[PDB]
Amino acid sequence: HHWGYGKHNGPEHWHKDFPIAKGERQSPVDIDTHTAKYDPSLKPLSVSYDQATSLRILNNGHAFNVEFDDSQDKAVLKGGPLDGTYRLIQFHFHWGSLDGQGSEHTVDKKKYAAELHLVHWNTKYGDFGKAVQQPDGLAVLGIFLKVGSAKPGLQKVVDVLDSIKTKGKSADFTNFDPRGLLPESLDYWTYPGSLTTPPLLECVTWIVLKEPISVSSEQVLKFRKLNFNGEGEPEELMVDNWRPAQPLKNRQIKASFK
Ligand SMILES: [Zn+2]
Repeated sequence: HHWGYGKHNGPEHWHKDFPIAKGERQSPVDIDTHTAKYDPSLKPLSVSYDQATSLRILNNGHAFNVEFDDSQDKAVLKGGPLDGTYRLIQFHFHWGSLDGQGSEHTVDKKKYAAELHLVHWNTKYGDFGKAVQQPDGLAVLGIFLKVGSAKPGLQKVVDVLDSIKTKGKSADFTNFDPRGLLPESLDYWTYPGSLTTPPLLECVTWIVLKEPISVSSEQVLKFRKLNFNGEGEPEELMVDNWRPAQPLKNRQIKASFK
């Protein structure tokens, strides 16, 4: 009876195994754009993905992760609210059963069809495993998806999903360029928070881009053909794998722009 997104194992249950679920710095949150203070001391965000090397894509039973070879200094996030340099290890998405929901963060209560999370670890902690033991171990770039025009650079991901339909399936996934998932502007909001899945550790500097990317209805429909279950188990579509907004608890949200 492991955690999931269903009625009996979903977000409202997670606190029993992971009491930090009711902690002081839980994610996601609703971003009240009217209360985010423009911090003119925030430096330009630097997203440097030109040497990124993807390895594999995996259905982990909750989402699918595109994992990177992070053994060298190759795909780094720095600047903005961050001290030091953070290295890309994986990205994944959260999405809905319908276009009207799916994002974890919300913007003045608005939900997007999906949300991309590019997960980076603070290089001063040596690797991901030790970084998640630190309150500033991770920096996650969050990007909203809306349904409209297709995102051409997403199509390579969409096309491999049929090979990882069920929990535990993985495939080789090399030479994927995550620059093709980024919107024009790097305007963002930033706040301190957590992983949005168990173990819900409070190690994340969140950097949520204001500008969504557009994906096609057909692209997100293919996400919704994935399965939460393993092969040879009853089929449960992987949809609505998002945690809802959590209490802000007097954290503050900063803005990179006016
Ligand atoms: Zn996520």
